[PDB]
Amino acid sequence: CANLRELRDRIG
Amino acid sequence: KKNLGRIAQIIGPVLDVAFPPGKMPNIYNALIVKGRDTAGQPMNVTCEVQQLLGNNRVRAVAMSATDGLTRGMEVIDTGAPLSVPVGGATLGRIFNVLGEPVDNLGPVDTRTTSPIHRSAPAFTQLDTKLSIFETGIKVVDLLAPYRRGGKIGLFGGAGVGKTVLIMELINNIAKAHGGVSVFGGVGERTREGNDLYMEMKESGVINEQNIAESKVALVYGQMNEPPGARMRVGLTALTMAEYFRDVNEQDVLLFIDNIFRFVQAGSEVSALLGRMPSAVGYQPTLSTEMGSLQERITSTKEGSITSIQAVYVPADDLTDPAPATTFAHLDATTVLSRGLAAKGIYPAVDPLDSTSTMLQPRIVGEEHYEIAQRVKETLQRYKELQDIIAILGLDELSEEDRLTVARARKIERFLSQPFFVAEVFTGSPGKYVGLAETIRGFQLILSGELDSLPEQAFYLVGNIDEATAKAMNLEMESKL
Amino acid sequence: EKKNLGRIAQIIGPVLDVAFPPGKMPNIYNALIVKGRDTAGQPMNVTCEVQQLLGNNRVRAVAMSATDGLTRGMEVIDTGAPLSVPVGGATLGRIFNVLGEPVDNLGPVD
Amino acid sequence: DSTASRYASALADVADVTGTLEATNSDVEKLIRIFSEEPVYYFFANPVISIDNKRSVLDEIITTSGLQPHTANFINILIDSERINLVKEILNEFEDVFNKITGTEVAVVTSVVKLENDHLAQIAKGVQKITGAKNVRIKTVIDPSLVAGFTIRYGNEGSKLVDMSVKKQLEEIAAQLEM
Amino acid sequence: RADEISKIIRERIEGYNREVKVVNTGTVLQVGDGIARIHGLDEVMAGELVEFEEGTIGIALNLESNNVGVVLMGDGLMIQEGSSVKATGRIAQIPVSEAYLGRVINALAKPIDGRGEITASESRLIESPAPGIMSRRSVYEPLQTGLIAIDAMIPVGRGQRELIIGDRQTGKTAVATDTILNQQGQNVICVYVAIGQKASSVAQVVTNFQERGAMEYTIVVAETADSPATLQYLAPYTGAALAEYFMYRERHTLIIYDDLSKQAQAYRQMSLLLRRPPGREAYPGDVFYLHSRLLERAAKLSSLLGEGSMTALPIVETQAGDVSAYIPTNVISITDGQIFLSADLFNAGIRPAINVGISVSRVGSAAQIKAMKKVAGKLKLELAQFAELEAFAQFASDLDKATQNQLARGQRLRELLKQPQSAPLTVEEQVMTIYTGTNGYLDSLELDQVRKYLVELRTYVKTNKPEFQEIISSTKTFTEEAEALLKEAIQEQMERFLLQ
Amino acid sequence: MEYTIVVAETADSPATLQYLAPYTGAALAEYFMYRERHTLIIYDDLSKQAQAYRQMSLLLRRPPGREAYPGDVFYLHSRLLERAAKLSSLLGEGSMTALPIVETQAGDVSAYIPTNVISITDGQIFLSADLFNAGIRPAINVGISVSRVGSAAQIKAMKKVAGKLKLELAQFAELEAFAQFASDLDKATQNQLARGQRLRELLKQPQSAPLTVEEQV
Amino acid sequence: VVLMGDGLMIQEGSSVKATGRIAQIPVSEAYLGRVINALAKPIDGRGEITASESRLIESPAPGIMSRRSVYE
Amino acid sequence: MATIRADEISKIIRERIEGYNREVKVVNTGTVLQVGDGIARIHGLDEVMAGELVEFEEGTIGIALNLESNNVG
Ligand SMILES: Nc1ncnc2c1ncn2[C@@H]1O[C@H](COP(=O)(O)OP(=O)(O)OP(=O)(O)O)[C@@H](O)[C@H]1O
Ligand SMILES: Nc1ncnc2c1ncn2[C@@H]1O[C@H](COP(=O)(O)OP(=O)(O)O)[C@@H](O)[C@H]1O
Repeated sequence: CANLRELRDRIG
Repeated sequence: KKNLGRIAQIIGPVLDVAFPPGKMPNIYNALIVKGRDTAGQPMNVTCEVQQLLGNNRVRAVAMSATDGLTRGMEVIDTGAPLSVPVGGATLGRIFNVLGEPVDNLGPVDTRTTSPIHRSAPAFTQLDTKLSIFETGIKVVDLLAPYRRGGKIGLFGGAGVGKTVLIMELINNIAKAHGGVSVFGGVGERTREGNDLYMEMKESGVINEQNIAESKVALVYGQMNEPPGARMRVGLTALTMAEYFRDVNEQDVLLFIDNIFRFVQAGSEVSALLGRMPSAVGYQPTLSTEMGSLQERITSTKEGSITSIQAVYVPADDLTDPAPATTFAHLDATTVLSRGLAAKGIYPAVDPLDSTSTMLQPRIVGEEHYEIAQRVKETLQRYKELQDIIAILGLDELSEEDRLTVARARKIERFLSQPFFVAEVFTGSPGKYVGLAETIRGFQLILSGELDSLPEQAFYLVGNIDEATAKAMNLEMESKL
Repeated sequence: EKKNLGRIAQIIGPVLDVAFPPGKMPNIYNALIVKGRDTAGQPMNVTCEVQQLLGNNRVRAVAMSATDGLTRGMEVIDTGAPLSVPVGGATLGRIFNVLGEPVDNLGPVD
Repeated sequence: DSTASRYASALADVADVTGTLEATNSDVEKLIRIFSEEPVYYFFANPVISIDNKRSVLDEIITTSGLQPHTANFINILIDSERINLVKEILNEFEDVFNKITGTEVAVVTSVVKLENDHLAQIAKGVQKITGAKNVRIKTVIDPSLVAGFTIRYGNEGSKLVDMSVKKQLEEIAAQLEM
Repeated sequence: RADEISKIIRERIEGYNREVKVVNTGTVLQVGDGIARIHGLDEVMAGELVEFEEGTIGIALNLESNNVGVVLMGDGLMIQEGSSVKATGRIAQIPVSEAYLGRVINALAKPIDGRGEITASESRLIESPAPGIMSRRSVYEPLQTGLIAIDAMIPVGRGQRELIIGDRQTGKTAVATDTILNQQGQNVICVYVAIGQKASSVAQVVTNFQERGAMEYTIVVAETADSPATLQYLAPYTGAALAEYFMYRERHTLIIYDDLSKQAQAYRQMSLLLRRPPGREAYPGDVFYLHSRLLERAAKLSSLLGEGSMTALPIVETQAGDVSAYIPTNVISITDGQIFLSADLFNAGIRPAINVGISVSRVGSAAQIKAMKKVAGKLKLELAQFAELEAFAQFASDLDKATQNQLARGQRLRELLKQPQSAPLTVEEQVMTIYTGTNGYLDSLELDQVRKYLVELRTYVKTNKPEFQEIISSTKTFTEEAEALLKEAIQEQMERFLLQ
Repeated sequence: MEYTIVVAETADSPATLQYLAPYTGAALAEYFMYRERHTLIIYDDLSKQAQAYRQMSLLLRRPPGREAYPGDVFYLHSRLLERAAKLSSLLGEGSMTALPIVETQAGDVSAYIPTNVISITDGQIFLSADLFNAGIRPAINVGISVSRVGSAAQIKAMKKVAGKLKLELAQFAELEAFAQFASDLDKATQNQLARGQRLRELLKQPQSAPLTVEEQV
Repeated sequence: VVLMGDGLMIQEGSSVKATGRIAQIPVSEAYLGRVINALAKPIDGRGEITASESRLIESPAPGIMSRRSVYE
Repeated sequence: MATIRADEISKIIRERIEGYNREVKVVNTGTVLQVGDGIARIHGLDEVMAGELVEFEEGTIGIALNLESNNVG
């Protein structure tokens, strides 16, 4: 999550 | 009663009573044990009734310490589900979850007891006369105004805020407030609550020479408890508030620390209650008793309960189900993002997610509303351009975006506040601000009048006139 | 098939479990019609399929339609075979349910 | 199907293969008071006891109980197949499976008055009208918590109910409140 | 007076006739804060309510071999566990009639405003099956919602099932109530349920309704977090039965399910407490069964069954801006359209937020009115053009006119998309708005004053051309003299406003 | 050696020792606390302690909580770190200073145990693998590590000189990170960045170097 | 119950003997410099440190009011 | 195995309780029972090897994997 939300940020 | 209970299986902090099969008490009833200790048997530990396992064995969690207990040791039943002595007697004393004073003074009268489990108030009796109270902290006052009588949501990681904020909030609004207060200390550090009690002594709001002058009562479920106490000290603070709402008919501001401690104590015990694990690992019955605790706190035409909940989101994982429920429970939410105070923008409230439902222009004085929407748009522009400023350099983008980045950088640095207890981290004295003062300040900033000053001039500022004083000080010290 | 009348033992939602006498037990994937005791007075029957034996003359099926309004311990009839759906060349232009009974109020198919 | 009811049906199976269903019911009735007196039941449960001592005192019991040899075999097999911690529940649970495979059924009458033989026979006839057993045994208890008369709990052990008692006044209060 | 009450007492105790029928009964094994298990009940059906000894009513879910689990519809204090409980035989109906309009209730549909007892004669099964495909029809009637883009880009029709999956605390309840207030005009009885909100929020919302006059024709079934799990588990079912029943009385209806995520959360809570073995993401396997049986109950009728219209507009909010969470991916797998009301799109200032990216409609444009096609196809094209070529705006200064003018029109259309909180703007307010937007009769204006330009525009023309109002309401089709009068009013109003 | 005490516990020695030995350190702590002398304690390798607790707990079929650890580990480490404190002079200023170390999972502090123990303790202090990797010995992830006690547990001279230098270092790290992709930085910003790197050099210690308080003043 | 000594020699059938006391490690002076492992066993060939307090391994936290404000 | 084992079907437990200390074992015969996903819980067969092929009435074959207390899984 904490990565996966941050990975969503990175993707965007 | 006459049901001399017997203890059967001690499973960590969860235990059980063998009963005579005729007569058993009901849920949430008190169960006081005839415990022993290191010498003699003057040991008395209570137990709360959750559920009863069919054939004369029940499930019950002890509040106090679960050590030194034998199987077949007798327990005593009450029939009164934990009637806790809350009246005018409680003022200024640190109390236990057993309704016991810990501040080594005399025990007060227990005439005003009331059970900790009860009915939530009805729907229709519900005072909705919507108006804001002010604090004097710009980043919540300008952005997310605090509804008087509602609830306040303070979410943050461990070490981003949430403590000096609540200390400054009691320091301002308690002496601003004619009604009494309650601080529940549910599973915070024992040192910080001790220091709060010392601060309270120094402020004179207690006047520890006098009980009846003291405008607050204290309950500390510290970390030494077995979690049976940690799940009930919250409702002890609740019933302390509830007597002040109903029986005292006066408005009470309510200060609670982390409810995430409370629900994770529930998560700790639901495995051993004979229930099962849940979604990600908490207790299953999360939102039920969570909303019980919530909807037992409201304002119902007899007194006003404004309330501040310092719920700790673990490690900034916002997908967590209990703060997800509390999100819909609350009224004014402020997430305290760690990346801000990592850059040292004390206090670190995010200007993006944070809001209230009090953002009605028809309640906030529409120029204020225009200001807030304008500055939130500005910060949104900054955070979205954060991706490419570390790639394209500072001056690839257009010149409107240039001054946008500059002015937004200045306003986000202007989001500071030197609090009156922040001095153990700054050393600069604490500073109090207005509301229309800040409105004029933010309009004069974002309109772009002093949009040439050094970026450090607007830092740790009371207001913009203080910033102009620091600006002239900075342009003295820069050349020399 | 025959009168293999067993009690509906255990119902947890759409999972329903049916007991049996120890003589005949149905096979796996075997269609079993429950003479569905409906609230409407008529026996609105429901079907099911067992992909799990229990060994103890007890089956583990789920029902295609809603199992609401079904009590514990109704009787049951097996098909002795999987779902014999009346398909063929004559079934043109018609709308079907899962078990193949026509549903678009144009009467029955062959 | 309880774990106990598996062996209860086993006892039903041996009462099937012989004709001593009443004798094995009297034997399990002796056994329920044998496995009364909680030190006795605890000693035979008591999972650290040496098993040969268990079987030798068990043979002493079988010598003194006066059981049929198949229900004598039953205690030994419940020892060896280790399920000794629910044996009193097995002795209880033999009752209804014996009741069913025998062909009768059981109910309870709870009146204010001790109901006589003709009245209890008419009530058993109405029970066989609503259930259809063979030699339906309805024991009773005469409890003064009621007001008027007979209540029946029949079918299963406590399943379904009819009554003419204090219900006629309490539900009268319920059907007077009418909210 | 009191003696008349005594004679009412007399007529009721003569109405007591000693009915002798059979009642299933059993004893309380264990209660567990929501779960209760009793044994000795066979003839209870699935999903049936029973009544306990103390007066607390409970419903049965799993009919296990040994015992039977019953879950509680109230406060589980006075449970005695050794006491006897009895059965009822009913399938948890709720009584129903017209008089609920403006009333608020618990999940049992029993009143809580204290505004008297709702005079309910008829009743309905809660677990009713959906109407069949043969009773289902297509969609012709447009649903109105008042908002520009969602009147425009994904339109909604009376009968279909649109869904909004905006994230945490960004404006879903707002736009839901704006649809409600936009239905001030027609005869449609919207159905509002609020689940898992605080009572103060829903009281604030219904007082907003009291101000706007929605309380003459609305209905609120609000089941806050105080209630036990089963009440919020079956409350949208009760709202659905209300909707379907009143649809069978030939009326036009829509529904606002609030937080089916809270519904599903309550369901997995009580079910996992009931030892239903958990499935994906700890939700049990039949959560899709729940949501399908709730949502696809809503449909469009047969026009010989009365031609009532039922439109499902539910709300699910998702943890921290996700698509791939469980129940959101379920409900997008089940329902027709979707709408993404994203947080940063709100915080950017678009009032309110609509992603017009992945927002797709299965029905597409088939439910819009005939004038809406003419005013909207060019809008769809222009929005695709700005959403694609948008990033050149940072040097649209340098770019040519064909992208430059088009980008300027696109961004001022994005400014046109801005609309305030709760401004009921029906079809004639917006067809002129989108018309001058797509005709470029305002592109000389700069990038802020267009909102006051547009409100002065629509006020003046709404006072000035009642014949335009009439030919909108009658034709639902842009005739050329309508567009002529439109451009005339545009020139006059633009002249006056330019001169200020 | 005369004033240090080791209570050693390796791994192959069985799990009961690995559970209870930190509480034996707590027992020594409690005794020397009530003998009123100042005494510190350095708990170390708490991930090993929680791991051995996970072993002994799961081997007695307590159904474990989140990520297969048992739930009472919060209650465990609270029951540990609530012991060490400073008594008042009424009981006689018996102090106990505790410094636990916890192995974060391979540079990641978002794992299970460090969240819990950060919520337990007052102050955190991060060792950046990045800054030690670049050679800043020893590496303090400045700005992200605070003390809940604040400067009130500093000497008066330190507040008197430099009580904002945590904040000011945070400010400099912010401005430098923003100014790396800059082009035309002002002499004000130049002096800020250069003096900040001077302070970066001031955060350099030769190892095992004893320092006095005035020696840092 | 959980072993402290990986009990190879611990054998079935052996009765266990009760003590009736919580874990109380003996603590005094002469601890200053020595190394035990949770059992008051100086494991460096030291000898024996006598002790008389033997406070409880699990003990309640000190009193909250008697906690000092941290100044030093 | 803890709550329910599959060595307590009524037929095998009656076959057990028809005699306590009695004649030879059903070393190559028994009753198949509780057929899961190719998982056969047959009672008896106290001479079957570890990894032993077993043949059935359908003509399907099976392989011994877990020779348990009383059944063979
Ligand atoms: N068109 C609008 N213009 C200005 N502000 C708006 C508009 N729509 C919504 N808001 C503001 O946004 C805030 C959040 O909206 P809202 O409470 O509807 O979010 P929500 O997610 O629906 O709430 P919940 O979480 O209860 O579902 C509201 O306080 C409202 O004032
Ligand atoms: N506004 C502020 N001014 C100075 N220091 C702050 C401020 N906000 C937070 N801090 C620092 O961050 C810490 C956050 O408070 P803390 O006690 O960690 O509460 P929590 O654990 O609930 O976040 C404080 O100890 C303080 O050192």
